[PDB]
Amino acid sequence: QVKPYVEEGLHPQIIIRAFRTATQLAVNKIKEIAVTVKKADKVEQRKLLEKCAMTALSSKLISQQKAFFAKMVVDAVMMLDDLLQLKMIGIKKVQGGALEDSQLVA
Amino acid sequence: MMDVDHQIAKLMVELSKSQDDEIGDGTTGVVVLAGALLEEAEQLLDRGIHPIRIADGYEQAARVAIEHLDKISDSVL
Amino acid sequence: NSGMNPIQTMTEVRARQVKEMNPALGIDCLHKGTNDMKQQHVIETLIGKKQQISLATQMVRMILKIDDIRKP
Amino acid sequence: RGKGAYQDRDKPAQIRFSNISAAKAVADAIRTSLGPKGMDKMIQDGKGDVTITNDGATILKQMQVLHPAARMLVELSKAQDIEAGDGTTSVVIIAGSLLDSCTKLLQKGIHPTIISESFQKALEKGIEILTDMSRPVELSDRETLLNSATTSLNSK
Amino acid sequence: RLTEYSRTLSGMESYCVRAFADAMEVIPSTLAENAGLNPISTVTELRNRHAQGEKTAGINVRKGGISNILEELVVQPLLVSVSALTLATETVRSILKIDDVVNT
Amino acid sequence: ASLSLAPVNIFKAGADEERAETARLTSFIGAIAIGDLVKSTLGPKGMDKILLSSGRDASLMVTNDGATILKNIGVDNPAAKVLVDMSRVQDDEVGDGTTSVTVLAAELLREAESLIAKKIHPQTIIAGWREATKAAREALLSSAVDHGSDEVKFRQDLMNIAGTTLSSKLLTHHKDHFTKLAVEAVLRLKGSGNLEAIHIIKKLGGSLADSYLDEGFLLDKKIGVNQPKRIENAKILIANTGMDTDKIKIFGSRVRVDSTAKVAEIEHAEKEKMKEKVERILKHGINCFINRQLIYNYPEQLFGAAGVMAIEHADFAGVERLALVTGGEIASTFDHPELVKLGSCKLIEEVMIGEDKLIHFSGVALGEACTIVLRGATQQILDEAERSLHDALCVLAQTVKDSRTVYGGGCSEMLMAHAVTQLANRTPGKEAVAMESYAKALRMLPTIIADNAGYDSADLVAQLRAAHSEGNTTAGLDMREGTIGDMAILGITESFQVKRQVLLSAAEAAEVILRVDNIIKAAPR
Amino acid sequence: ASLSLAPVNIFKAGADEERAETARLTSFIGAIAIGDLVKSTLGPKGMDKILLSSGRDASLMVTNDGATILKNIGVDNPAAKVLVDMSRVQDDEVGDGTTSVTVLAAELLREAESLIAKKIHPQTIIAGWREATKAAREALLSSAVDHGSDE
Amino acid sequence: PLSVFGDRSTGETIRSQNVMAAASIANIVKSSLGPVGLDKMLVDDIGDVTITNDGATILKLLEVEHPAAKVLCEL
Ligand SMILES: Nc1ncnc2c1ncn2[C@@H]1O[C@H](COP(=O)(O)OP(=O)(O)O)[C@@H](O)[C@H]1O
Ligand SMILES: Nc1ncnc2c1ncn2[C@@H]1O[C@H](COP(=O)(O)OP(=O)(O)O)[C@@H](O)[C@H]1O
Ligand SMILES: Nc1ncnc2c1ncn2[C@@H]1O[C@H](COP(=O)(O)OP(=O)(O)O)[C@@H](O)[C@H]1O
Ligand SMILES: [Mg+2]
Ligand SMILES: [Mg+2]
Ligand SMILES: [Mg+2]
Ligand SMILES: [Mg+2]
Repeated sequence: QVKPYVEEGLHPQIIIRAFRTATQLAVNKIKEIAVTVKKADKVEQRKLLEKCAMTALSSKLISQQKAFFAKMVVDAVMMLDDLLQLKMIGIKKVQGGALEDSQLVA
Repeated sequence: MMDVDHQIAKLMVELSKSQDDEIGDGTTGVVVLAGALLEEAEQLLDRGIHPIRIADGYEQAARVAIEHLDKISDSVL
Repeated sequence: NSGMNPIQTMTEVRARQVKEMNPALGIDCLHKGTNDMKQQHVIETLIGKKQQISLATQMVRMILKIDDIRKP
Repeated sequence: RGKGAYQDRDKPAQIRFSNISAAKAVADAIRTSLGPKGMDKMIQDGKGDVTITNDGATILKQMQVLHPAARMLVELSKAQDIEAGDGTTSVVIIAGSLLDSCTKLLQKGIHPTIISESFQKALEKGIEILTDMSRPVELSDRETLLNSATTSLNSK
Repeated sequence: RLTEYSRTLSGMESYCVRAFADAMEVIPSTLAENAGLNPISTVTELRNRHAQGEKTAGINVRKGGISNILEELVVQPLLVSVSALTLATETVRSILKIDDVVNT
Repeated sequence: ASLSLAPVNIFKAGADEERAETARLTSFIGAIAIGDLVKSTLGPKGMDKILLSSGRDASLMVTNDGATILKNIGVDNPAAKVLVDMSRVQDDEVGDGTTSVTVLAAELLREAESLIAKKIHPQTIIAGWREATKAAREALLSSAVDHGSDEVKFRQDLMNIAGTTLSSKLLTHHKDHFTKLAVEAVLRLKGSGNLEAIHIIKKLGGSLADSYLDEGFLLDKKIGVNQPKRIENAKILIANTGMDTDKIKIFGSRVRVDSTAKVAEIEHAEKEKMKEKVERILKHGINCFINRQLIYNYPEQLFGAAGVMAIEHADFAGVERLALVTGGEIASTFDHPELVKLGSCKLIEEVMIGEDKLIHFSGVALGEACTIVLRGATQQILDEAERSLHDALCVLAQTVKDSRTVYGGGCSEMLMAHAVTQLANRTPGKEAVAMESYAKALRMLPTIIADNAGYDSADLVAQLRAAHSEGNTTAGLDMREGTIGDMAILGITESFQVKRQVLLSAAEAAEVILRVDNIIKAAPR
Repeated sequence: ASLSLAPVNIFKAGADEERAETARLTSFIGAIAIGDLVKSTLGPKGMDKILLSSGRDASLMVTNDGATILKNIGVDNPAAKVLVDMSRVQDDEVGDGTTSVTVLAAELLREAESLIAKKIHPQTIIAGWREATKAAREALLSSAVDHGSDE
Repeated sequence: PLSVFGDRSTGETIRSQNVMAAASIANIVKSSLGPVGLDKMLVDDIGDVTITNDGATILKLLEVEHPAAKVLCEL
């Protein structure tokens, strides 16, 4: 978008300042209009996590089982204790079997 | 034992190995079925259908077929 | 593979399967004289067929999702 | 009748499939140059000569194709250009699609002679249908002539 | 019409004529393509309109849809479609009668 | 000891030799390869080949003709060269039977290989084959039926023969139309065998069924600038004169004067001589003038002023065909108008075929010369149609020369094989085995014909053999469904000359190849 | 389409596959060549061969044994490898019969080639051969004579 | 599939390539426009020197092998 203005000889410092101002405004707007629920409801929190996981999953080859894998991921993260260490979630890959054959071990 | 260089051929080989590991039989039927599915998807693509739509339809039909197999199955002692 | 005409045999078997409720009618590969696989005792595990269909569908989806190749 | 005659060779099938694939590739090549919304191709030969064209016969003749089925399709486009002068892209697309269907027909286990006679029957029926759909025209009507010329030029 | 004719036929001839009709369906699909229209929906709508009796229904690119095209003044002489069909059929029949390639 | 396996070497570098077993192996391998290649293009249900040239031209050719297939292949096996030349000579002698003769020779050599493996001296095989060839020859000769006396039956025989010849080729799609066309074209020759009098013009575009035999004649030449494009009741004069800067043939002559006025006078004299020649030509009272050579501008305008068509540069074939079709005489002197016959035709005009313009002669006087317009969708289709039509015309002309006919569809081969078997059953020694192998090859021919159609060849051939043993001498393969039937009723007939030539040439080539026990190759160049 | 006769190349450099005609032809040629080589050393009037090793030692070995002839040759045709291994196993199981088994297998494969040329499905050939083998084995067993009692 | 003895480019690739070629030709002579434009000095690999501001001359002296750029040069 700024390439045409660069071709006209506009000073890059002006473009940098404009980007900084626009980004600050956009981040403030995102923080302002983001929807948050101040209830700390377990059911609502679980549903929010499941929906966020499904949205993060509905672009990959496992998107057909996105509800299944979102439920698994939410369960795993919730049962993680306090630091949410990634090394505390084992990922074992075994050849053969359908995607629905995948399981989460308690 | 087939010396292939194409990556999709390697995917076919891995599919056969997966069928062998999980079941042990039917390692030839999977390859023929996959080839038939891709052959049909070719003529579907030629008519301007997004490949993701083809994959979704295949998944739906596979669910239907698996349910039908469970329905018409028989038990042995 | 058995030398029979594929389309004619498959069409006739499918028509017989529709006409009479008998999902056991298949291809008489050994030319035993009957199309009923139950008397011919041609038995396959349900797990095997389900795995076949599942794996084939998943691999086909994975191949359909690829739209770029960057070999050296 | 039982087992029937065993197909010893299977090389004729390979040759036939290869011919069909070549024709289908040619059609898919000249597939985007069809209709009022088609776009021109650009061909640079072994010399420095450069051609920008939408004419199917010109596109096919300009690029060397090296495959016997593709060369026969080029000759087909030339013949259509001689007899008609337009539809050179459409005839090649039709031939490619016909052979693409022949692939599945042969794979079903149909001899490539039942296919030919059935295609002849279909062609005769289609000629009857097209003749039924046609409308008489006399050269005294300038509007029809202008509409035909404009339709011909719509894709260039 | 050729699909109907195949329905009137029997045996492998019916399958071959069905394949012929499906192959003929390519040109409307290609016309729907290259124009931004959805090929599947456009072809299905054309087939439905023609089954309803609209012999002149065709792909309309000015309005981005399907409508009568005689009012769009899109006409061509008969000895274009007839010639193309005849020549394509002859070429396909010639190619089908080939089973070997010899290098001279 | 042998030349190659000797402690001292007697050969130039690159020159080798092959002793008995090795030479026989190479010869049999080459012959079997040739036979396997040419077959599968045999019979009504045969397929065509693609001859993709690897040369600079990279010419593409699609054909069912065995002779053309064998011609355009790079052959290095000498026995394969023998078979190729046999096929070429077969084509030169008669128009058909090339694939049949090649396949028969290959099958004979395969049987010879089996017999040699069975420890039989090749001379014994050759003697047995000579006896079997004789027996089959009298069998076929006694089988022949002649219909030349009856005009309607002879015409029906010609129709059947042309249909049978065209059954294998690409013209089988419109067999009826093309058979009628070929029969009419041959019958217009009035018994003359010159196939050069029949011109096949290939014009791209249009369906193969659009091909037609013109009722008059067609010429691919042009007309002068100021000359009529259409005349009625033409009086054609066909000539071979120069009329192009016509020089007096005294090569040592030259013009040597002392003034340019004299040069101008000599030039006017030359033009006056040309004008006098044109006047002498016109004294014949003609409308259309056809010259073999070029016609320059001055005679062109002289003809135009007189309202005379002047077709130029019609080659020797052109003037010969025009003389045949119109009855004119090819003249080169015009001092005796009364002694030169002028061709006549009802109408001359220009027709529009494809995108080209041709001169059309209508209502010709004699008509003993034909032009056939071939329309097709590809160049390969046109070339193959021309080859098939040439085969049909050759066979029809041969049948006109000799009207004896034999039944096709393998009936003749079954009859020959039955006669050979009958001879072999009353002959002692291994020559009986050789004759049985001869019969086996003769039966293998229609076996290949049946295999090409996907039929039960073994069962059909067994049925045919049983029928011929019983006494049914006209039994043959019914290719419509896959049974055996009466060839006389079903109208499958062939020329006796073609079958006799096929049998004799195949036997000859098999005999000459079998006689070889050593192949010596010189150093290649 | 075929795995090798397709526009896309699915093989590494040097990989090769041989379809129906080529596979059957190579198998038949290899088997028949092996049978022809080992025969003529059969029966009381059989002759002996010379085996010249091409190695450093260039070991010389004249022999009539079929198994030793087939063992010390450079075989690259896979069907010929099958026949060589069959002859070796026959030698291991019993001392004699190494040449006879190879010749019999070669003749069987030659007849199979003829039958395939006659348009007979190889499964039919195999079924007929299995029945024939059962019948022949039964006849041979019925014809056996035992003399182990009398010294 | 096509088996054409040559290279093929289709879609956004060829369009962007043509745009790049035209843009390169424009950028060659964009600096010689208007009163504050400056001339160029062309050396013809045998020592011949051509100093010019005319666009046509600059485009004729340059040797170009991309056909869209050739189109602009002939323009
Ligand atoms: N204005 C238009 N609206 C819809 N279709 C059109 C229009 N103009 C042309 N066509 C169609 O486009 C098709 C392709 O024609 P064209 O692109 O000129 O190549 P060709 O004439 O060689 O087929 C024709 O069959 C015609 O029916
Ligand atoms: N309609 C038919 N019915 C049965 N046999 C036929 C028929 N037409 C041709 N044949 C057989 O096909 C054989 C080969 O003919 P063809 O391939 O046309 O020429 P060539 O003799 O050069 O091979 C002939 O011997 C003939 O007997
Ligand atoms: N004196 C003999 N008379 C007839 N046949 C014999 C005689 N000796 C051996 N044979 C036959 O020769 C065949 C081949 O045996 P041989 O050549 O010794 O080697 P191998 O047993 O390894 O094939 C045997 O089947 C046997 O029947
Ligand atoms: Mg199994
Ligand atoms: Mg047009
Ligand atoms: Mg013939
Ligand atoms: Mg022994």
